[PDB]
Amino acid sequence: MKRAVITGLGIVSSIGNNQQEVLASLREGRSGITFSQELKDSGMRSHVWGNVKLDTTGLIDRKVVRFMSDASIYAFLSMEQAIADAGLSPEAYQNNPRVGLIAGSGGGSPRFQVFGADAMRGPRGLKAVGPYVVTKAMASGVSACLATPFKIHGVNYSISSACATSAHCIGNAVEQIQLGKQDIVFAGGGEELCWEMACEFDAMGALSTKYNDTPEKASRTYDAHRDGFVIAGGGGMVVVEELEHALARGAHIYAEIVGYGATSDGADMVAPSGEGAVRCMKMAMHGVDTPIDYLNSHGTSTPVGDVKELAAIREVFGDKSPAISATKAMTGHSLGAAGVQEAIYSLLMLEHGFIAPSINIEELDEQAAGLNIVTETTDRELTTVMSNSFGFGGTNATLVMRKLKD
Amino acid sequence: MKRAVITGLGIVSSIGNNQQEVLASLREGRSGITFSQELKDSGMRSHVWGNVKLDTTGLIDRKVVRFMSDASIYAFLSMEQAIADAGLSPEAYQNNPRVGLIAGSGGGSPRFQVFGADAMRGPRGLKAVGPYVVTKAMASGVSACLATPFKIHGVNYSISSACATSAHCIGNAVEQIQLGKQDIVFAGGGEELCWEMACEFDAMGALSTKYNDTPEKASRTYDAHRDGFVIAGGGGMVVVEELEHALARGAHIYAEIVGYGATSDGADMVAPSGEGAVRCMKMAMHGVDTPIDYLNSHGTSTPVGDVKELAAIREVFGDKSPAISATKAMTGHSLGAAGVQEAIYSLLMLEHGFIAPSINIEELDEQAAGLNIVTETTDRELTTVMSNSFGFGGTNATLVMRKLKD
Ligand SMILES: [N+]
Ligand SMILES: [N+]
Repeated sequence: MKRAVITGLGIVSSIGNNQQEVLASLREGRSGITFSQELKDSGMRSHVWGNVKLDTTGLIDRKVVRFMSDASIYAFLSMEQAIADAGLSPEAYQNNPRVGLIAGSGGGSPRFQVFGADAMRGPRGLKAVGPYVVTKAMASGVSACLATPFKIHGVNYSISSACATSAHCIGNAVEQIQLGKQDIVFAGGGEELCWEMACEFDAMGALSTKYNDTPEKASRTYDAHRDGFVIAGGGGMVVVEELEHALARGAHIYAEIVGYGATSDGADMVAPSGEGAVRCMKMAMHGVDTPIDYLNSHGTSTPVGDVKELAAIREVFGDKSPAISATKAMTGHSLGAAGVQEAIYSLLMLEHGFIAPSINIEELDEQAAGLNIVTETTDRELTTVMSNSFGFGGTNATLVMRKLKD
Repeated sequence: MKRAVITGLGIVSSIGNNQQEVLASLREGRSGITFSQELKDSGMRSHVWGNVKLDTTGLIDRKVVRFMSDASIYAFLSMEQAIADAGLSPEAYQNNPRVGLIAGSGGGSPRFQVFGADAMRGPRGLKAVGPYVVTKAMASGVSACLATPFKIHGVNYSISSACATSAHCIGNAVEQIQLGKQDIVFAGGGEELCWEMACEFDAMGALSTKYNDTPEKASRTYDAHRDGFVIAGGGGMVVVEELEHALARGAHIYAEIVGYGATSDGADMVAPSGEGAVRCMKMAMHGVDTPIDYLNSHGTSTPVGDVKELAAIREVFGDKSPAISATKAMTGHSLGAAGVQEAIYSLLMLEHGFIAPSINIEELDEQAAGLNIVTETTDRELTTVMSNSFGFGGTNATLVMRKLKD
C-alpha cells in the first residue's frame, strides 16, 4: 500500500568518497581503475582494480571500528553520509522500532577469514586470532557492525546475492515500507578489496588480464576487445522512507522506487540465461505508466554477459530502447556494493539531469547494434531510470526509480 | 492478507538425517555432540561439536556439487527432502516464476575462503585455486547453489544474520506470500562445520571448553555450570506456501506461520540486550490470541545469553510463562542453520504432540526459578508454538506457528 522514496544517499567508491566527488567523476567520464601492486605480488593475472582512494584512519570510533572489516567500514561511512544528507538526527532514527537496516556484502571478509586461519595456525593460536574476527568475517558483518553503533531497533540483517546483493537489500527495504512494518530503512552494502578474494575470481577467468599496462582501459564494457571485469571495493547506502513520513518532515526526495524486480534463472551457475533478466526487468516496469529514459545496465565488461543483457533489453523494449551506459567502465565491479552504488549513480543522473558516458568503447560490439548506448556525457531531463544487477547463481534484481510529481 | 503455511520439511543435523531420525532423537533426549580431533588438532580449547553423521559423497550430481561448499550440500539435501515431503513434482515447482528460494548461511564457507588463499600462495598459484572457489566461498552460496539445480525462477537470494539467519529466511518467505509475490518459497539454510570458523568463536570465548572429556554433557542450557555453546553444522529447509495454493493441491499442512518478529538491539555487538528480544517476541504475537503452548528457546548454553532470554520471556508472558526447552542442549548450535532446524523441531513437536526435554540440567540456574523448563519428554496436545533465534550483532527473529483446524 505505502509508497517508498529515497530521502538520502551516501557512497564511498573508486570514483569518489561522496556524492559530490562521484558526481564529478561521472560527468567527466573519469576512471577509478589503477594498478595494484598487491594483486600482482599475490600471483594474479589481473593487476588492476577500483580501489577506494581514502585514508579511513580515525574516521570511526576505536571501540566501533575494532569489530569491522573493510566492507563494514565503507558501508558505515556511507551510512553517515546518508544520515546527514537525509537531514536526520539521533532523536529521530535512533532507538526507534520503526527504523531499520538491511545491508550486506557479496563475500563478507575473506581477508579476516584468512587472517584468522593464518593466526590460528601460528604459535600464538587463539591469542593471535583475537576476539574480533567473528564480526569481521561473518556474512552479516555489514549489517551487524552498523545496526549496533547507529542504535537501530527495527529490522536488521544482510541479504547476499553476489552482484545483486545491495540491490535486493534496497528492494527488501521497499517491501518493509509497503508492508507498513517500517517508516525508514537504511539500505545498501559494502565490499572489501583484497587479493584473498580477487584471486578466486581470477582463477575463475572472470577478471581482465590483457590491460595491466593501461589500468584505466581494462574495464571496457561493450567493447569488442573486452576480456573480463575489473574487481572493485567500496560501499553505498540510501535512506528508503515511507512517503507520508518523508513529506511530513519536509524531507528532500530524490525519487520514488516505483519498481522492484527479483527473479532467478535456474539455469547456469555462472553465466546469465537472459530469460531471467527479461522477467526481472518486466516485473520492475509492471504498473509504471512512464517510459524508461535511462538504463544503468549490469554490463560488467564480459564477453557473454554484456551481450546477454543487451539481448534481454531488446526483448523487453524492442523499439523503445532507452539510453544505456555501463558505469562499471569507470568504477569497476564492486560486487556486493555495485547494486546500491549504481542505484546512486542513477539517482545522481536523475537529480542532475544528465547521462554518464559508457567509456572505453574503442570498437562497439556487433551484437550491441540497434541500441542507444551513450558514450558521451549528455545533458537531458530524465524522469524514470532503471538499474540492473545480475549476479552469479542466476539471481536477478531490477530497480526502477522515478521523480516524484511535485 | 495472504496466509502462509508450511507444507514440507527437510533436515540434515547432528541428531538425524531426516525427520524420522530427528523425531526419535528429540523424544529420547539423544545428544548429537561428539569429540572432535579436528578441533583439538587445530589448537582450540573447545574439542566438541555437533557434526553431521553422514558421508555426502555421490549424493549430489558431480556437475552440481562441484560448485558447492558443505553449507550448500546440507541445505541441498534438506531441500530434496522438503520437496518430496511436500509432494511437489518437478513440473509443479520448476521453471515457475511464482516459486522462489530464500536461504543462507551464517559464515558462507571459511574453509574454501582459506583454501583459495592457501592455494594461491603455493607453488601452483591460480591453477591450484580452481574455478569453483567463488560459488563455495561467497555469502550467497547456499541460495546460488540450490536455485540453479532446482530450476527456481522466482525470488533467489540469501539472508544472513548469524544465529538468526535461517529464521529471517523463513520470515522473508512469509512476506513474499503476504505480498502476493510468490505461491511457494523454499526457506532455510546450511552451515559447514570446520576449525577455520570454529576457532574464531573459541578465540572469542563463546565455546564450551570444560567438558571435552564428556562431549554429550558440554551443551547444558540453563545449567548453573554452563560455559559456552557447542558449535555444529548441518542444514534445514521448509516449504512456505500460500494457504489457498496448498489447499487446492491437497497438500499436508504442518502449521500456519501466524507470527514473525524481526528486531534489532542496537546496543552490544556480541551480547544480547534483552530489550530487543522482548520487542521481537511481542511483534510475533501481534494478533495471535491463542496461548503459546511451547517455546523453543535460542538458549545456546552461555552464562549471560541463557538468562537474558529467560528475562525477556518473563516480561513478555509474565505469569503466563509457557513450557520451555532448549534443544541446543542435544544438538549444539548450527548457527545459520539453527533457525530452520529448530523451527522443524518445533513443527515435529506440534505434529506429534510432545515436548522435547531440555537436557543436561544438573543444577538449574537460580534465575530460571519459577519457569516451566521441561527436562523430560512430555506428551501433550500442542497448538501454538514459538521459536526464538537471536544472533550476534543484535539481530532478533521469532516465529510463531499454529496448527490449522481439522
Ligand atoms: N546497474
Ligand atoms: N529456537
